[PDB]
Amino acid sequence: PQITLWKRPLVTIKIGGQLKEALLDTGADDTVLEEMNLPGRWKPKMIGGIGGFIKVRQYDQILIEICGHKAIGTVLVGPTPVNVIGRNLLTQIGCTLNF
Amino acid sequence: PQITLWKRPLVTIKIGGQLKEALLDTGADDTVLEEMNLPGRWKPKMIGGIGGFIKVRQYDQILIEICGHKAIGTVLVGPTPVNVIGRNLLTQIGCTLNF
Ligand SMILES: CC(C)CN(C[C@@H](O)[C@H](Cc1ccccc1)NC(=O)O[C@H]1CO[C@H]2OCC[C@H]21)S(=O)(=O)c1ccc2ncsc2c1
Repeated sequence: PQITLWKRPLVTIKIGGQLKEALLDTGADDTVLEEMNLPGRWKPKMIGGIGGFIKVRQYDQILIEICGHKAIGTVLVGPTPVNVIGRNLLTQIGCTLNF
Repeated sequence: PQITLWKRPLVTIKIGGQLKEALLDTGADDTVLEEMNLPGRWKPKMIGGIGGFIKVRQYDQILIEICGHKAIGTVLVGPTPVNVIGRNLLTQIGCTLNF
């Protein structure tokens, strides 16, 4: 689809078999989701945003469907203010900016 | 133009007589620019993201040219690590997400 930006670009995602809402975020290198339970192993990591750094659990090679498009990649889980879909998965679903 | 997301979507902007690099950021409600000494009145604001909040100065009706496309709107100035072009201006240059 073509998504205009007068509203937040929020979409439904499926991860771990659960549905969630997430923000298509071209300013995010990585995908960061709010606290949740995810199966499989993970490694602790740090990520920095506009306000500083937070601790996150890094899950590798996670299946995640974004607005009907499938991706498999790294997902960070931690105290983010909003579920954000970052460029590591936006590229997988073929997302571009156009003007 | 069409901008793929393999790398950060950095573009050249012109604001306050200065050229700068900034992110086309669909995850940003507002536009947030690195510290710069703009003239005119402003009002304080707090914006939150990953890591917490930062204090910024809100300037209204600021002229900003984004990759050759003129716009005018609210610009927030503060200790952000990156120049961020938010949705308030992306809509003005006709920017969409497409996949
Ligand atoms: C978190 C989202 C919802 C909101 N942000 C926008 C998002 O694109 C930020 C932009 C950014 C900030 C600092 C350095 C690089 C890029 N990216 C981000 O945090 O990415 C994380 C995850 O991947 C990593 O790569 C990049 C950094 C890591 S924001 O900056 O906090 C914001 C902007 C306007 C605004 N107006 C009212 S609130 C408000 C809040």
